Amino acid sequence: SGFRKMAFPSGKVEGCMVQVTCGTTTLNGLWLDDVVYCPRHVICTSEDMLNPNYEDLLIRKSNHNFLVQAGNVQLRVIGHSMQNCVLKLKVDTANPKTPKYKFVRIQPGQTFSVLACYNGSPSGVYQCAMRPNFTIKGSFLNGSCGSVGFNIDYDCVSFCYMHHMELPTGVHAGTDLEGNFYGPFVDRQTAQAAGTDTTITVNVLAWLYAAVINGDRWFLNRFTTTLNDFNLVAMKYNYEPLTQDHVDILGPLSAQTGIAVLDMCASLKELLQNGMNGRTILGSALLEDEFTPFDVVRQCSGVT
Amino acid sequence: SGFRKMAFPSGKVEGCMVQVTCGTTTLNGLWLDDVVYCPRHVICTSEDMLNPNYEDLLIRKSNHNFLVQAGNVQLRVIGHSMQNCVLKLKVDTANPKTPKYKFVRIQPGQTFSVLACYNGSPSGVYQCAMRPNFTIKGSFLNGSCGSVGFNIDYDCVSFCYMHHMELPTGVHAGTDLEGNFYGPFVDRQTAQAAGTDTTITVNVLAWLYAAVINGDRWFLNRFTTTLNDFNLVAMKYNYEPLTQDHVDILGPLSAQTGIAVLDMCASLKELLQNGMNGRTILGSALLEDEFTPFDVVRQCSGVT
Ligand SMILES: CC(C)N(C)c1ncnc2c1cnn2C
Ligand SMILES: CC(C)N(C)c1ncnc2c1cnn2C
Ligand SMILES: CC(C)N(C)c1ncnc2c1cnn2C
Ligand SMILES: CC(C)N(C)c1ncnc2c1cnn2C
Repeated sequence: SGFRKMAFPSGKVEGCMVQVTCGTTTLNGLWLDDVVYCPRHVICTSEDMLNPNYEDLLIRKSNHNFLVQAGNVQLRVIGHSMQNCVLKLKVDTANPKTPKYKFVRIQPGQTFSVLACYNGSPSGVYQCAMRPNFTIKGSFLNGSCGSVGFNIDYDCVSFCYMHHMELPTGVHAGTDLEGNFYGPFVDRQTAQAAGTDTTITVNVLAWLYAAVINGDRWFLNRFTTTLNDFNLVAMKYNYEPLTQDHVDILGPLSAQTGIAVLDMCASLKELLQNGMNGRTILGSALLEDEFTPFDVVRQCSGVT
Repeated sequence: SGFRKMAFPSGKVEGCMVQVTCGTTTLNGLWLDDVVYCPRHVICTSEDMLNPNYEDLLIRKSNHNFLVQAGNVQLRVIGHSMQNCVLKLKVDTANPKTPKYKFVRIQPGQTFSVLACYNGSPSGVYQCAMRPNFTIKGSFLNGSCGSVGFNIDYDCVSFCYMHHMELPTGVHAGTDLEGNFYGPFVDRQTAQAAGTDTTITVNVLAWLYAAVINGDRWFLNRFTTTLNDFNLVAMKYNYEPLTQDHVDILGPLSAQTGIAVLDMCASLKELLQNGMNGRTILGSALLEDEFTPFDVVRQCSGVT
């Protein structure tokens, strides 16, 4: 029993983190096989970031200008290329700790673990969600760029995020491992404002199922609702619309608990309308939306 | 910017987890040098746990009855002994991945990372605090016993917790790595109820400093207080008394922010008396107490 915001064990990813330095800029790279992946803004000064021409800046860079260090050992860079907003530095040594891996582009509402790193060295691990406005709410200081987000399926690491940018409102933007930003963000120090940070309704419902499984039940009520009625209330509270696809995904939790998805939606509707009245659910005073239904099943079943 | 509930990177600990089986009971062990540490209740049936005589039960166990598996490889048990509530299984192979390590007994209010494991295999990592009633609020299913809690100082792992027990109220009890329970708990399936789960005041204050550093400032007010006045209010709200030692520990955060510790205590006093009025601090609707002052400085400074 108990339900915690849980990250994947980080060891497989710790074995991939390296330091990348270009001139005066140091950040993190991801070493998989004989390629190191890092934000292309490693080539920029803070001055450059106001209006960078990355193709032009990259002409002035040679393989020997990219200093790649794996622990206290230097890697030899034998090639470099820009793909979207990442650089791929080809090194002469395959990472001997390369796990089975995939690159995946996740959807808003999907969760992942972040291994926050500085100078190629892991500092901490935490659990994030891709927000509906394609920001993440991370913990990233100067030097954390190139830190990655991932999921693990048994022994395969699915890398889904690389950290690039903090917006002026202190939320974070980054790319998949093909270098494509999530959402509309760019690697330039400019006016970029995030849209509405809506609540991931299907994840809240999953977490309410987790609450019932773990004995927090006070919010269960005598009501039901319909998707259309629920969505009228969701929309008023800046919740994502619930779809039949979401209902289908919640089916296993519904089955485990015997609480129909639409009955849980009616519980959630009352919590939105009435608030918590000073009560807590799984140690939270707000409705938690960074657990997916898969997360809840995984954690409630003890998957390794 | 941003402030997250962050665990230590788990890799050094992942390299120490093994499976221990005795008869029909499987749980986790910690393999350091040529010793595997596990809960002594591995030797119990669920029936045994009602009123176990561990010395008597252990007489019926030989080295060959303890099955220790490290990944898919069996370890040879060449000795076993009981120390308090843990078994030490001596194996014929030193763990080649043994990190620098220490065993430490932590104080209530100290935080640590837990690597939740099943069948010797890591499932997730999360951040815990030793509660003032010497329980922890973890996420532990059947099979998670022997999962460990730790801190890391650069390259040295300080192991502070091993999971033994869930109480009927769904909170958790365990031991240090010398096998001594935190608090009054015992490894028997009996009436054990936790005392008051008071709030760790010094940690709340640290987190309010983290909030100011990260731009959440709405709760700062025009007031100050004294330790004695603050403590009259703390006591009413089941907060731990704040001591001058706590004030001294908060000095670096006070210096960084320019907010006197007693001024932050007056902010906290108003939050206790007035509530959050539907507002949030660092994405929380309650006052978070599982960050120590050291945690806040570490995360705000990017220590690896
Ligand atoms: C970085 C993105 C484009 N990649 C490759 C992917 N994104 C989403 N689903 C995927 C892949 C690859 N396979 N599958 C099933
Ligand atoms: C209650 C019905 C009529 N409403 C408005 C909606 N229901 C489901 N998905 C929706 C909406 C609006 N946008 N999207 C994507
Ligand atoms: C398991 C407990 C008794 N151990 C050994 C410790 N507990 C607290 N502080 C400690 C140690 C060892 N050194 N230091 C400074
Ligand atoms: C305001 C004063 C008189 N009170 C009661 C206290 N102040 C500091 N530490 C305390 C207490 C009570 N217990 N403990 C450990």
